Amino acid sequence: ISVRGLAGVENVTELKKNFNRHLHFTLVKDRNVATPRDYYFALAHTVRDHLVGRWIRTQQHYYEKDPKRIYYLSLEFYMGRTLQNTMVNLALENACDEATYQLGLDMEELEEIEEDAGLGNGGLGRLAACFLDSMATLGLAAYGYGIRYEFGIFNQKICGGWQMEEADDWLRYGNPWEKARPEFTLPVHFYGRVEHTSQGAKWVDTQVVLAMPYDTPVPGYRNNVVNTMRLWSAKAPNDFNLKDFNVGGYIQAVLDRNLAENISRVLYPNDNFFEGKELRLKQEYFVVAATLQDIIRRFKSSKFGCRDPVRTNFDAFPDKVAIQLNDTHPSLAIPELMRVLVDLERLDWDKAWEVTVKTCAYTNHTVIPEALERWPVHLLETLLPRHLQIIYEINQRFLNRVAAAFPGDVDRLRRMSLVEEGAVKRINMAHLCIAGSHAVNGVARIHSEILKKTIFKDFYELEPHKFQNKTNGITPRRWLVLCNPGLAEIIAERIGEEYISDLDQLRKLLSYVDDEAFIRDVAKVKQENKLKFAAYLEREYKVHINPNSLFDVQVKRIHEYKRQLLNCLHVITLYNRIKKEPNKFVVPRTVMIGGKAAPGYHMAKMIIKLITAIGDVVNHDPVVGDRLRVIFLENYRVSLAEKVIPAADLSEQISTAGTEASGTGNMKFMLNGALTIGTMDGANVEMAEEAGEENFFIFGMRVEDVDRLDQRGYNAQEYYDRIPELRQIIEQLSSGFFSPKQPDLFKDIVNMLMHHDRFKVFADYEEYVKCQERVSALYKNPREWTRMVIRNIATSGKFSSDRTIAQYAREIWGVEPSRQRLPAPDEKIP
Amino acid sequence: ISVRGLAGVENVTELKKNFNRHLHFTLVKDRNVATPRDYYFALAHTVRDHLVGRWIRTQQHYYEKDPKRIYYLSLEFYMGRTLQNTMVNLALENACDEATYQLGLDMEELEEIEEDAGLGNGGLGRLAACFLDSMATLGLAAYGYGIRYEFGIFNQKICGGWQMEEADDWLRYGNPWEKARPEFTLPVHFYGRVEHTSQGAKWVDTQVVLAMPYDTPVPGYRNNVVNTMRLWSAKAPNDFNLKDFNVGGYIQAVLDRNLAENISRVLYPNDNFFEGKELRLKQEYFVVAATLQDIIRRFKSSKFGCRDPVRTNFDAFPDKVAIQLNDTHPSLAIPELMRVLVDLERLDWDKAWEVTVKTCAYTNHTVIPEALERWPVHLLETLLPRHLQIIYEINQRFLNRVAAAFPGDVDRLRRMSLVEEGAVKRINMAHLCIAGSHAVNGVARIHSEILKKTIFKDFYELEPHKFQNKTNGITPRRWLVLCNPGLAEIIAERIGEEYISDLDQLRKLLSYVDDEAFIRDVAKVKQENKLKFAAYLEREYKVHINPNSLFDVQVKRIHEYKRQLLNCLHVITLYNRIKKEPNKFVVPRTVMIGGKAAPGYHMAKMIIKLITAIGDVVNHDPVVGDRLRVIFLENYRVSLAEKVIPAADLSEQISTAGTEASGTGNMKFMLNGALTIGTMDGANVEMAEEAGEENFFIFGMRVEDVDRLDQRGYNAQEYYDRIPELRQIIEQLSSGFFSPKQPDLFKDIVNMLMHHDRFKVFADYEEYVKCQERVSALYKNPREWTRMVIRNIATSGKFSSDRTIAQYAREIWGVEPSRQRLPAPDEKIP
Ligand SMILES: O=c1[nH]cnc2c1ncn2[C@@H]1O[C@H](COP(=O)(O)O)[C@@H](O)[C@H]1O
Ligand SMILES: O=c1[nH]cnc2c1ncn2[C@@H]1O[C@H](COP(=O)(O)O)[C@@H](O)[C@H]1O
Ligand SMILES: NN1C(=O)N[C@@]2(O[C@H](CO)[C@@H](O)[C@H](O)[C@H]2O)C1=O
Ligand SMILES: NN1C(=O)N[C@@]2(O[C@H](CO)[C@@H](O)[C@H](O)[C@H]2O)C1=O
Ligand SMILES: *Cc1c(COP(=O)(O)O)cnc(C)c1O
Ligand SMILES: *Cc1c(COP(=O)(O)O)cnc(C)c1O
Repeated sequence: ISVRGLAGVENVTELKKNFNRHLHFTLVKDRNVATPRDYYFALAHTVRDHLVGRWIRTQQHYYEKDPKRIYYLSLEFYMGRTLQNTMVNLALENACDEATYQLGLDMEELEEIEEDAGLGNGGLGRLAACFLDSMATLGLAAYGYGIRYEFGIFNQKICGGWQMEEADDWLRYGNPWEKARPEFTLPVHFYGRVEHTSQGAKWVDTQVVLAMPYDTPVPGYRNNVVNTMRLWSAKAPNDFNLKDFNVGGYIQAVLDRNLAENISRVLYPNDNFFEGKELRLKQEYFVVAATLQDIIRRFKSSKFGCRDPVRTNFDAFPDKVAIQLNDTHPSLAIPELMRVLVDLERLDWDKAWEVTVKTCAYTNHTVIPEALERWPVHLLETLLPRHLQIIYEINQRFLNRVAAAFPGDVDRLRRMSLVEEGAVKRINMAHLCIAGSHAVNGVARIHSEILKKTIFKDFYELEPHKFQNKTNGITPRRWLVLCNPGLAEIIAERIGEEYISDLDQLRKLLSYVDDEAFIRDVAKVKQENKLKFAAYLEREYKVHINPNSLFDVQVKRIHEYKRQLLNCLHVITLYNRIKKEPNKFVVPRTVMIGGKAAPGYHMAKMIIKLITAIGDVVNHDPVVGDRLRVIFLENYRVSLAEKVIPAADLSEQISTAGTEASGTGNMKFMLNGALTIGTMDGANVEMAEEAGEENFFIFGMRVEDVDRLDQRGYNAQEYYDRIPELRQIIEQLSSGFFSPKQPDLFKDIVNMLMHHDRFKVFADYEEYVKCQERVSALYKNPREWTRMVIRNIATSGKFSSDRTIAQYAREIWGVEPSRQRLPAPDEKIP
Repeated sequence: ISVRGLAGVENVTELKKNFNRHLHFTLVKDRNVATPRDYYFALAHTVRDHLVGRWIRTQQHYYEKDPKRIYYLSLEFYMGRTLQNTMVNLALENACDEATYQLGLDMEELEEIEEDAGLGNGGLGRLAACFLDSMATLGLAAYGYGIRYEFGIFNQKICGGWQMEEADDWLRYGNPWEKARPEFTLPVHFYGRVEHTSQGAKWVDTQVVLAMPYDTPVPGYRNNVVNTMRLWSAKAPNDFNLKDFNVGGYIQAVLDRNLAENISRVLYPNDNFFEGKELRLKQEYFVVAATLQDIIRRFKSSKFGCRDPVRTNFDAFPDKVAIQLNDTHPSLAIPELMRVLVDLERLDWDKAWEVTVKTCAYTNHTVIPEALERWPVHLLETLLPRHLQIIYEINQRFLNRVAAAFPGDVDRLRRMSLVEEGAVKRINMAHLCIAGSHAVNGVARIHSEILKKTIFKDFYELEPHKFQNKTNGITPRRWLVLCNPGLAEIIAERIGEEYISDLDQLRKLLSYVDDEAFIRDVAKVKQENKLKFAAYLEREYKVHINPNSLFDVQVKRIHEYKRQLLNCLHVITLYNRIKKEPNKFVVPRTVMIGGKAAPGYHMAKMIIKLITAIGDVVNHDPVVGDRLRVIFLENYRVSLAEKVIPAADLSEQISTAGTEASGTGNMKFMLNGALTIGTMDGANVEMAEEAGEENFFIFGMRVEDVDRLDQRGYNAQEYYDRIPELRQIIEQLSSGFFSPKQPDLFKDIVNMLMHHDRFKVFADYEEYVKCQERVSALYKNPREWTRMVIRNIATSGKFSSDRTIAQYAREIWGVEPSRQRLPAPDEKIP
């Protein structure tokens, strides 16, 4: 059937009876009233049974051996569905497929019923998920720590061409994967004041919110390791949230508990944008405070909570603990670790600071200013008074370091301060992370260099040793074996299965680049993938596409820096050229644009409307026929990505050079047989470098050119003046060609494009359509297109998150990865 | 060990491995980290497994045979713990005891970990629970329908002698008994307006709240019948509760969902008191609207949703459906049933009314005016506009009936109206229930007569056939076999086990009233019970009592009509007599008073303070010694009741004649070997009548005497003037003898007692202490006390809820009870 494992005789039988046990005993249903949703749950529970045994021994193991623990703190974990992924990592896919078949059910139909765990916005959240899978696969004692939002990223609905947001109640029917651990509930403080008494400061008169943990299993790939993702939920204490007496109302007091519990209710839908709301800051301290107590507790036990030197010496803390800050979101972990060590454990400042710097590491994910976290001091002052005091003291000491290193450099001092003066004083979270971490890293080679040369130049001059790079990657498991079994099988037919956990081995496919059967096969799976997606489209969304055309897709969050608008300009150009010479042949294309816009991002929502507006015109023009279709992919999410990416021919990664930190979608397309058209931005550079620029479609300004243009001054009118085709499009938008009933509908886009384009869309227009002509030319030659595809796939190995994690492990965390199978799952009950 | 069933070889082994399966697979724990709470859950899950098989076949059975269905609507279901009860009804107690013993665990210790399902206030809620158990035991196709509050009756804490209320988060660790059924979620409407168009009225522009059902199993006693209790939970729709666009905030919209979900958040803590809050009215319509849709759906399928006459003829509705209104709380079911039949199904008014009256029945539980539900019209007008219109039309037609029957009786017309004019117009819910039901019943013979003679006299003259009586009862399972296995065993040793489901057989114990061994045994179990309670007391609450003294207990909600104050007056009298003649012998007593006061009931909370104040003085007076102890039983609830009642010698049922509708605690004490001192009120009359007045300690005014006194006018000063002992107590309270630091602390009590005592406490004082002397005299003669006890126990059979339900079944619902074992639980998987 494929190498989705063995469909053993004893195990298919075993699976079937357990499926039935659960349908009866767990779901309390009988075959005569069971619906597909019930069947999905029976299976889910049956599969989950197979990893509890391993989950328990993995955790017990780490307790016995006591290795250095890795704590990945992130406010986002974009997990997606977990049924198939679990089957894949446990080699259970074919057995389950067989068994459910024998029970007369279609497994694929059941898999479609599982709701996505959308606890993320985009790249940042998905990176965390990929990392977790890799850390488990490489046998690291790692823990993912985050917030269990009851409402994840909103589900997007297109009404009249506009995006409509609606609550993502992903828990409505329950989550069979999580395990509530109310017994490990912890208290988290807010507000209050600071008392300075005799021997130390005291954080007093605080409001208490309880953090209840929920553990979800993270299985490694076929190695019997099952790590843990611990998500915190906010709960109100039953005392003060009722007991602070003297009139108000008993009923009202009980209803008001949903005020402390609102902390974990919803994820902020902002991608690469900072909103200084109090609720967000509360979420940030909440995850940090709860997690740290859990970390220290585990450390207090270790082998120190037995003997060792005997005296809670936190000197070995950094040798046993490593906490990674996914962006500045969990940045309060720094002053919080200090508060506990100094205020509660009573360590002197300097010893505490040494420990803190040695255990914390920070990862930066963007250079755009509006995404930078700068919290107003009056907010921290009210909500976390002691932390503010600690931050000021950290700043005081750090700046003294600077003064000593650069005597008399008074501007450098203000530039480097963690405290920003002006309208309202703010705390630069990024500056805090750099000062309190022993390593700072970018997510792509160019991004990392940009940090050193630009944004964090002064900090680099101060401590050059802190700055590193760790190019992002994706998991070959979910992003290849899971979503594209067809491609995985044909690769395995030639080079084996060891590449799934050693992606570099894909290089061996280079020697099949002239193999006639392989070229035919690679081309076949892609055709099968396109046919399946074209079908899904009519199934779930309804109104035809042509599977023979080139599948041109751009799927990622809607942003001005991602330039979906530049993609739009090209689409309209194709249309206009067709309308000019109707009877001239052109390579057919289905351009699919999908992504979500943050609710308050007006421009982004305007762009979504533009895309659907273009499709209204283009898709109903008889002269165009089936040569050009414009489709907006609704509710883009992880599960939808697993469907489009394997069916894509052209991947669009056209951000303005220097704005996309790394990107990861690009890597997903490369490993799945799509050719890439893009700019020398983020990881695109390393991808072209790995596959050879001849096998990549690069165009546009490089970072240097962008800067040259900024010195000069960017004037879009120039481009409008010298390119008639560009002029024609802008006047089409301006006159209502794309919006008849509301002719001035797109005035904001045009106005922006002509007067305040921060991402110089026009500057890359000419070179973009010129480059687009080149890919069309090559698509006309199936054999050569596929051969270039094989050059990309065969060379994408470097982009596996296993590589990324192994680097973090060795160069930052100080631990050694291991592909050693944990001693089976085997029963056991001590 | 006792007749807690057989501890079979095959089943103890089976139990043990399933206990282990769950500890591993369900709880995801290993013996080395498992806590008593984990062990409790493993067991709970193991026991729950045994009744799913029966639950499924019972429900399937009713679907096949299609009998008349009974729907018990109540806003309260005081269930208590459910582990032991389930073991008892499934004959699993000894097997579980053995198995857990073999696993090295104490079952009793684990049972103490289960949280009480406190979804009730007192008697009314507990009656519903007892009824459910009886309906399942008598093989009736009955369904309990209510609200799944996430916060039940508050947990009571005594701080400085005052009651402190704190949220009862009973779901904190989860509920292993319930089964969420998100797939049967239903929509419920609120607000909106009424459109009168061509062919009918339309309820339009409403706010939608979703009702998600949770089913809990209700096993009959050893008959394999497992009925269902369906509790509704409020959920916000994800559309409008987000989709009603045009600025407000996406985050805020999501946080505001906890506005529609507040409907099922907390139970109103009022016992016998009406609070006209909007949230309450919403809860009332919520449970009614959701339930009715469920009822009709089931009816539409029946055997009509196949064939029968073919044409949705609702003429057979009353033959297939019976809905019982537990008090007026679910009274909206009447106009709601009309709204659906008329507005949606399009039946003419008269046919709809005939159906409605024929399927609904109402049970009244109190005669005090302040407990009567009178909803302001402006509230119904805004929240349920169409229902108000229906109520007015029902009133219009009903009053025309009256006018026709009593021509010219203009005062009768206003008196009987469902609409009350005055300050603000109100709707008399009780009047609505009588008009729209074919049966109205009281809960005790005297209470029922009072309804006919007083409160509902006019309605009785109009339709005498509607009025009936159904004396309350309690379940011998939880209230005898479960809480008092020792007594149950010795009874079973002489007369067998058939009495558990046929309590009348207890009469056979009359012939052992002179049996020397039996008297010794009855006396022994009571001594063992007192020793165990005396121990629990020091265990969980701490500060000694004497097990040899007479256990004088009064446990019920704190009310002015229950007269805990009269009990107080007696206690103080005993104290004063001891202080007057210290070296004179008196029968030792431990008087235990326990109960909760509604949060806003100032007087009730003042009484709690008085009780603890008396104990402070009495319990620390050296001259008193161990002759007199005053203890306030904290957090009285079902589980606590199962502990005190079996250990009680004297039961206090001293409400003012004519105020306690029936009472059920009194019955609990009678069947557990306690002697009763009380007034001729509620069921006390039928109890004395059943056991013989010679075996009861009756005192005080009868209903007649109370009325005579009211004609005359009640003047408490008279009693104060003629009784020196009474005078001495009032002046002790007035001068601060019981409250040194705050001498005027109890001025409200004294003031009330002397000038506004609605329950004439002083009037029954003399006859009360005189009667108390008589019980002390009899306690001095152990042999005769026990013999009188045997006379009570042997004669309590009439007070089993099996009798009550059989009467409802035959005289109101029109169904026949059956003690037929359902065809085993046996596997099966169709
Ligand atoms: O005190 C202990 N005795 C034995 N095993 C322990 C103890 N503490 C932790 N463990 C084991 O280590 C696992 C790790 O628990 P953690 O504290 O959540 O990391 C637990 O599930 C147990 O298997
Ligand atoms: O359409 C049907 N076919 C077969 N069995 C049914 C059907 N509807 C209800 N049942 C059975 O009747 C039980 C009663 O379901 P209820 O509607 O919740 O009362 C179900 O759990 C099934 O066993
Ligand atoms: N939202 N979001 C960011 O703020 N930064 C991002 O992080 C990911 C993961 O490192 C990078 O690949 C993206 O280029 C970057 O934009 C991202 O996706
Ligand atoms: N709260 N509450 C009432 O409002 N009425 C009550 O109902 C129960 C059950 O019928 C009766 O036994 C009580 O006497 C009556 O007070 C009761 O306990
Ligand atoms: C991989 C992924 C992303 C990141 O895409 P980029 O193109 O790097 O912005 C965003 N959303 C989803 C659902 C993803 O799978
Ligand atoms: C039986 C019961 C009641 C009813 O007691 P009465 O004396 O009839 O008021 C109240 N509370 C609990 C916990 C009960 O078990």
